[PDB]
Amino acid sequence: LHSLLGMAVLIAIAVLLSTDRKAINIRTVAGAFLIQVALGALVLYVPQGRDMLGEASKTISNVIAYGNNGVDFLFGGLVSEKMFEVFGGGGFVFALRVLPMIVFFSSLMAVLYYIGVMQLLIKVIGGFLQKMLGTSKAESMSAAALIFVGQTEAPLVVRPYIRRMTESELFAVMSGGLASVAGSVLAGYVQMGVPLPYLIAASFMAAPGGLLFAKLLVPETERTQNDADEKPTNVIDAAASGAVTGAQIAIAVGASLLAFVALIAMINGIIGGVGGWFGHGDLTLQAILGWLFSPLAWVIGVPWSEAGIAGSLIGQKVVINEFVAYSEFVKYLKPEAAVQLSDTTKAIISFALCGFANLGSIAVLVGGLSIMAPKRRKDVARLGIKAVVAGSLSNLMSAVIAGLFTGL
Amino acid sequence: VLHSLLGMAVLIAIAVLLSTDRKAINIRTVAGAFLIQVALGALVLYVPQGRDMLGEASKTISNVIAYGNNGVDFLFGGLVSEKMFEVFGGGGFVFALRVLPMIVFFSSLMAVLYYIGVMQLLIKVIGGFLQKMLGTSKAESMSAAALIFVGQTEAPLVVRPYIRRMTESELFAVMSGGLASVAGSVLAGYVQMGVPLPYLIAASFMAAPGGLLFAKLLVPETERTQNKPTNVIDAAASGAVTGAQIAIAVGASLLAFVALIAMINGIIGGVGGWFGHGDLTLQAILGWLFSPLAWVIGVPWSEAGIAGSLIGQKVVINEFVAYSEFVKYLKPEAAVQLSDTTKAIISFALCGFANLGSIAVLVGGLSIMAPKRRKDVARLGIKAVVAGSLSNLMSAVIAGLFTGLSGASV
Amino acid sequence: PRMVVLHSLLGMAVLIAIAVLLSTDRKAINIRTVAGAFLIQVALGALVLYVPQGRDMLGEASKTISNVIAYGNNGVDFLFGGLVSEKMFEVFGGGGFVFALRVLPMIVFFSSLMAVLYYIGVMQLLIKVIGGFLQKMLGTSKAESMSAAALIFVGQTEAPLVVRPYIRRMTESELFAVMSGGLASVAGSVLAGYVQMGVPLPYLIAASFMAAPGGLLFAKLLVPETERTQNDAEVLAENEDEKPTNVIDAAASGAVTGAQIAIAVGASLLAFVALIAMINGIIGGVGGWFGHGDLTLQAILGWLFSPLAWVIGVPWSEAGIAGSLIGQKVVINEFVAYSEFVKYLKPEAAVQLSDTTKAIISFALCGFANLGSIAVLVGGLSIMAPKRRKDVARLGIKAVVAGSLSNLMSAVIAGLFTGLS
Repeated sequence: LHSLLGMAVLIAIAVLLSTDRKAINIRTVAGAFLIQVALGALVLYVPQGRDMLGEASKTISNVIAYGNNGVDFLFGGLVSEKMFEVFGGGGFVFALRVLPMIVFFSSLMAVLYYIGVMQLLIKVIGGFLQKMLGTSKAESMSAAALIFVGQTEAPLVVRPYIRRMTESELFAVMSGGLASVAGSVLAGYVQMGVPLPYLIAASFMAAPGGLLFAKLLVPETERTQNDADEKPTNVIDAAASGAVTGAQIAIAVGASLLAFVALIAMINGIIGGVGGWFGHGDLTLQAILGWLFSPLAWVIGVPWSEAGIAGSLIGQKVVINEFVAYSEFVKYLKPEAAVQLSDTTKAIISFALCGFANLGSIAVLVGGLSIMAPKRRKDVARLGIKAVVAGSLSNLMSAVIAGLFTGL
Repeated sequence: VLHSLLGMAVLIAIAVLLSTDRKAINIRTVAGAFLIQVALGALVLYVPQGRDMLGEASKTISNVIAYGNNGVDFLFGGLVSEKMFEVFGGGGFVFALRVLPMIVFFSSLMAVLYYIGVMQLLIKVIGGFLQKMLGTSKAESMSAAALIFVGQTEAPLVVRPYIRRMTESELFAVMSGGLASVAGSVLAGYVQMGVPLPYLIAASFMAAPGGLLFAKLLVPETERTQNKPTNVIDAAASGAVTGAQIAIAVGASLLAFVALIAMINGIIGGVGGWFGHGDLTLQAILGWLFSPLAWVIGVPWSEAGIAGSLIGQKVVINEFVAYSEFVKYLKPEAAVQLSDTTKAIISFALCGFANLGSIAVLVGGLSIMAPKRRKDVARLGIKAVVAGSLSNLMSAVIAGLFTGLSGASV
Repeated sequence: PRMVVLHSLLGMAVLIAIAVLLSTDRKAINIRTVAGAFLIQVALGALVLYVPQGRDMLGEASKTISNVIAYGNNGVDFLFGGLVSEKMFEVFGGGGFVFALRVLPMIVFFSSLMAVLYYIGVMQLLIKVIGGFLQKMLGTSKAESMSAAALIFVGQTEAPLVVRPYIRRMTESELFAVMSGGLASVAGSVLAGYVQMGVPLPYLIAASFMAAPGGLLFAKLLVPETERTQNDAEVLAENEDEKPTNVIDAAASGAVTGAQIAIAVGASLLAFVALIAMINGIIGGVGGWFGHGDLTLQAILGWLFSPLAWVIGVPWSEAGIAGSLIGQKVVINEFVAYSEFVKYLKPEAAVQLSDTTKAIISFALCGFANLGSIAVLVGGLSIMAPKRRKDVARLGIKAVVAGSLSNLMSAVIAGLFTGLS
């Protein structure tokens, strides 16, 4: 049971990373953690919660299905099975397979707000969170939305509060957003791994976890209030509007992804460029990162042997989109691999890589969020990397909780 | 057939019913419009020389479009080639790659033409004819004359000086014809979708006097009226780009709408599943709803069941979703076979921008042009949609009349 | 080899002459500067295209850039999966090469990259150095120099931003020098695009490095300096903050920017090509009467610019073709030209082009000079200096001509040093 120990190590890291340890609201953070693990057992181990989890996952499976239908229309056969039949795994085309679902969830989002549904669920859940852990209404709203909808799409509803909110609340939105898995990305993994309820629970663990680590860094200052044109006439107006918005957002995202991935490749090339000089060549950044996160890899309860690979994967997770990490991941889960699953390590890696710690997500959030409040730009971007580490640790804590329920 | 005259009478009547002042109308005008519309109707769809001319037009335009697909073939490469069909079958047709680029191309082309001054001339002419026969103001005349060809963002270039000073009626006219017509872009799109071209052409020319018709029926004029690119290459570019962002917006819009409709039909499937309807679909509902109106226009009941659904999808969602479900029936492999006059009536009744979203579009864009009247715009609101819809409808009835009267085709 | 070099120098003399003919004031052309530029251009030509160390630097450059491009392609591979794989080649054949998917993304990438390298401060440095050299030898203004230097790497994508404080108040000759330098320049972004299209990389590199001083050359030949330059103590720069927050934000901003650029370019091409097919249709049809219905725009232009093509050293046999291509460059743009150029490169071609010609054309096509780029200048500069907008629009055509001539001279040089190797 290195799990609790691991948790301690994590929180220790937070403190080390924390700006102010004296301002920490324990009534907030401890409660958050508590809630996270509580929900964890709730959906997973004890109280037959896997049932409502199942109905949920089913429902959402149908959602993703619908989006997939629309896409099947717009892009025709390029998303069909024949692509696999010819190209194989490469037949899976992320651009077509995933990014449009941003448009879908954006539209759906707008629709619900026109209906008043998201209003309700956000009001309720955010109400609860704010009640127990005492964080401000806004950040609660955001973290609430993050469960259902995606990080990309989330900031659309915090806009009246953005110019208003403090450094702290802002950083909370940033972090929670990063750690969140919903909407686009959810469907994304479903297209590949498809472990629906795992990702579900990952979301429900992510949001308050984000809240947790966000308050372990920039806990509190002052307070905030609500501040009130072009508004949707009918449901269709909404649908189309949110669709377009989501579209150009998606384009942005794509460009970003291409960029960063390519850049990291460039960095490999750099590393090799120095190494072959230095006589010691053929060195991969992947291995470097492996060594780097290795202790951390072990701490969470991953056996050493497996911890090497795991650490590599996590390095990739931070500096590259989670999907690449996933690629080499299943490259390990495929047979003929010296590494084993251990029937724990697999699970604990899985949850860990669910979120977005990728720098690309910084760029996205910080960018758009800057567009909504250009005066806060410098502030936002200052906190990007911190936020990465935070959300990272959120997914990681979720993974530790998984490690807990691995045994029996 | 008398049934047609029934349709006409009914529609016109409905227009009258909604009028602000029924006694304020100018008979010379509205009857002028009606008479002109049906005149064109016969002219293109009845007389042999007419259908010949129309056919030649269709060929020419199709050659244009062909050039478009040539450029397309360049950009996306073999992804549009034949090999795709061999591989994916009917799924080898990729809506995005096949269609939207034509929005691009035509946007560019139209920019070019508007620059060179061709459209200037044509708009001048047709506008002239209209104000001559209908006694419409030069502003609204040129407007309706223009809305045939151009559209989307480039459409209100000619009306922009008048708008702020433009009357309540003429405004609603621009609104109306704005909705009734279609841009050349989305038109070509439709062609690529497999939609019959000639009928599209005819409808496009029918819109303007139809638009003016119902505009004047609903809101007559009680008050008196009045009265940048460098070189060609650049113009072509700007047109292409503008068209591109338009295309993107369209694609996203369609994806959204489709997926949503699927989701909703999921829900309704659930609800009606209580009574034992798993076949319950919003489609079927809408069809059941407009079925009477679907019949009035001259569609046989058996086929009116579907016609209602399609027209419905036009109204509540859009034209693209509609045509997308319509073209399934035109394919040879299609189970259900349809009457020719049905194909006609539908194809015409579906040509127009009249829908719910177009409201928002008008409001926003025109507000950007003349925000002072934005209140007036929203105030009018759906009345415009009604007008355009009815224009498309009357046109469709005419179509059914003559196509049913002689031969037509597929 | 006698007639080779003779004809080359002849061409040089021709271009320069035509320049002087169109000059505003024939008098007061500072020779030190113009001949300096000329000699620098031909110098670099001698460097990369002839002497071994030159080709060492150039070869190494090409390799490096190629690797960068490979990284970008790794990114592309990420997004579009199998659609970029070899399967598309084997299944779809030549049609398996998808322009949109295999080119524009590179524009995205290099946009990001150049943004980063600009952020870290590398570009500012290189610019400052090279422009230092240029202002030193040529005696031109600091502004002009910095501009022409910056445009070797970042083209119309990002504003030069080095001249932002200088633009408003700079003179006609400086303005026109920036304009010209712009049109002759090639963005780093659009470069890789050219590359993937099958265009030879080294020639591109060389073309750009040659381009900057060439732009300066014909700028000064057309519009000599009749007035005082600016002193850096005379200026308020402003322009605080704006786009980049940090290296991340940099890579992103560059990414998105490059994206919408790429889209714009895509639609641009779609339209242009289709329109060309259309016009060729018309010309064919009408031409059916006089007996040639195979007549095209390509053919006409080739039948037009042929003499010039000969002048720069292209043989008469290949003249019509070369002139065709360059024609398309002038009246439309570069992407179109290269698009039909590469068809002569593949070994399966129905036509064999001499190495010398291949080089010549390869260079003569490198630049943004066209009739379509004017507006870009106009607007882009108008934002920075609205009062000068009229002055800009006055100079557009002339600038087109300048950059054109720059590219031409560079091509000539190439043609000389190829026969010498």
